[PDB]
Amino acid sequence: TIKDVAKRANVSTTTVSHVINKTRFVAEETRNAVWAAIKELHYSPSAVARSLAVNHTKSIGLLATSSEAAYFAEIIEAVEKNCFQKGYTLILGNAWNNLEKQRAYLSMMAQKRVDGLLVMCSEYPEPLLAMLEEYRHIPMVVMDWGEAKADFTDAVIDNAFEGGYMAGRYLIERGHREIGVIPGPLERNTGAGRLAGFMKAMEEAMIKVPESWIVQGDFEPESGYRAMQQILSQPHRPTAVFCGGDIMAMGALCAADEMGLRVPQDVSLIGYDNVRNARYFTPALTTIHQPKDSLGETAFNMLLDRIVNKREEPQSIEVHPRLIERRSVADGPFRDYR
Amino acid sequence: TIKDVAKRANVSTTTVSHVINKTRFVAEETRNAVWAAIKELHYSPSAVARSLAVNHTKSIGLLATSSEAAYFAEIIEAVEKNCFQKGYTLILGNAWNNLEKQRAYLSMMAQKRVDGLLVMCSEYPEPLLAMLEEYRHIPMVVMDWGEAKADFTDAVIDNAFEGGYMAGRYLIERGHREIGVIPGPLERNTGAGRLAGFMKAMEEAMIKVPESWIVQGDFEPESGYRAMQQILSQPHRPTAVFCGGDIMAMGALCAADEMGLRVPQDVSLIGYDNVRNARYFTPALTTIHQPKDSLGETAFNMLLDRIVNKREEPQSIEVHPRLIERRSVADGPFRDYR
DNA sequence: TACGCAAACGTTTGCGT
DNA sequence: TACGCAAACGTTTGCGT
Ligand code: HPA
Ligand code: HPA
Repeated sequence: TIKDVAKRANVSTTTVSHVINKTRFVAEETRNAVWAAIKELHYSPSAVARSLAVNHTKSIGLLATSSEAAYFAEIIEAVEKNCFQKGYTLILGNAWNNLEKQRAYLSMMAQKRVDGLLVMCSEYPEPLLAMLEEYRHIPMVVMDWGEAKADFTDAVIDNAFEGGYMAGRYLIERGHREIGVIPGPLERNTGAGRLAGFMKAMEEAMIKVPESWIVQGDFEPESGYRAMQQILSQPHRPTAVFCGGDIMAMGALCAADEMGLRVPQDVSLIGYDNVRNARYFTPALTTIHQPKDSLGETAFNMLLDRIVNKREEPQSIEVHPRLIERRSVADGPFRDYR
Repeated sequence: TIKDVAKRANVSTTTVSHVINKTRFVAEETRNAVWAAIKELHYSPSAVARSLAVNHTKSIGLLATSSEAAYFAEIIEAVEKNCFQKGYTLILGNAWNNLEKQRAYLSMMAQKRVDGLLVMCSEYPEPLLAMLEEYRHIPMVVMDWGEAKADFTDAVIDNAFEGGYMAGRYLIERGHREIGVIPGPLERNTGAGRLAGFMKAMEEAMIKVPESWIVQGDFEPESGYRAMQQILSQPHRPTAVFCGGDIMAMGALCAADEMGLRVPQDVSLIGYDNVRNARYFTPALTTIHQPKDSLGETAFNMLLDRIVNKREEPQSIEVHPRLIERRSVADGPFRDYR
């Protein structure tokens, strides 16, 4: 079809191309003629013809886990902004933590020759680490590890541990000593790492967490619902709960409410993520904020770099969580004794 | 690179191609040889070379509005599933209701030669209708109109009006006569249409909605927060509120709570959307359910059809909302008198 | 000066044999 | 029998003039 434009304007295709991309000087008249032809013919240059020739698609691949979840959804929306801004195209892919699904999306991606790869798989068993290596040739950044588990990718790190410790500390400082915890999947950074940060703050404080006070969640509201229940559904119960993700938290608030428990009056709750509408939880949620956008933009950035500046050496940038006081926590019995 | 495989296996490229796509019979040995070469060379066939030749990218474009919002997020996640299943690729694009952004994504898309287009723009001013027409050549379905506003696309319709009427009715039947409403943007189907369905149910019931009881929202929790406030922040106040979107609802619950109002005891609330975690609102939200996935799959389907079966004539499938009783509503003063 | 030539990018697929 | 030939898809870009 570029050929069709050329001839309407009676110039070579080279000419047409150049005008379209301002890639060399073209007489005004010539330039107009082309634009004109371009207009009538209603011409849309093919990006595929072009990618074929130039060797880059100017499109990037996001190999995610899931995309509905607030946490995720929030990141992803940031990532798209960045692509758009730098004229990249976003191919969103959810592998649902399924290897097969993951090998699949992976290959489609390479086939579609994405300039780079954004990775958000949540859990990294060896097999997955393995596959990934198989594509080291395609530049990519992992956005969800706590440390850098490989030398063949960039990593943006969140300090999940330090956020976890921040949480316990707060409780402690608010007069609390009988606490529970509903962590997310241990096979995840945001799961294992937050918990550990949190557990450290406890040991330092000589506070012990009775195993009946720790209940595993899966980051979904139902999981929070069940745990909260299980925790409060017991003889002796904590006065405060550390909940590993705001959504699970929302589920824990529901249950308390359902058992007719008062928050924070009867139980204090601290979440983690500071999702866009945690302030609208009832009550407004006190939580740990994760810099979602910085998280996004930052990764998009390392990628671009490796892409354009052809970096070769793995890099890794840290990001920092931070406390956000809202109204789900109340002073504990030991407040005054400090 | 296909050339490199050919020669390692000492067969023509045609051969290589055929084996790769099982497109004609190939001797076993030959077939193996190729696979072998394919393996060592670590070959990834280029989809772009292929798309160039075959004339279709096997990738689809979602021109959305925003993607964080629960409602949206939910749809989109469904759409991806479908693409994946039928081996399509999803290019997610958010135009944020901005024309420029929209003309932009639109063109990038055509350039990338997407097989079809999924449209979710929320608001359709003429200019936008205009642009869209300019691409009638690319098959597309609009997933967010109440009726079919053009003859050059497929439309999947939700019966937003009938859901709105369902809502009012319920209130009415629960003993309510003093009701308020926080609608979403009138420039939208889910805004205008829900409200109107709702207003019809009222007129039929000879219930009048004092303009001070109707407050515009924008589908965001803050908007619900403000409206609820404004409504209850008044001398005389309704006993029940119809809130146009679950998220805005969540914001309305917060405020009530903040003014120390009891739900549903002091005020009853009915939402709309039945978002994945409306059951975890506190209290569990009574709302109107929108068939999000059917919504997604269904559109993906008309698209595919038009794509493959080369349909040419516009089509339109309706979908149906439905009531979901949870615990945010309570009997009204007129219950017994019916 | 301001532009055109033709090879090249990586596959597919209608004829042949 | 089981496979190879060469044109074609739609751009880009190094030489020339
Ligand atoms: O894996 C996760 N899923 C959902 N929300 C989350 N917030 C932190 N980690 C996660
Ligand atoms: O436009 C909308 N935005 C967000 N949520 C919604 N739910 C229905 N319509 C909408």
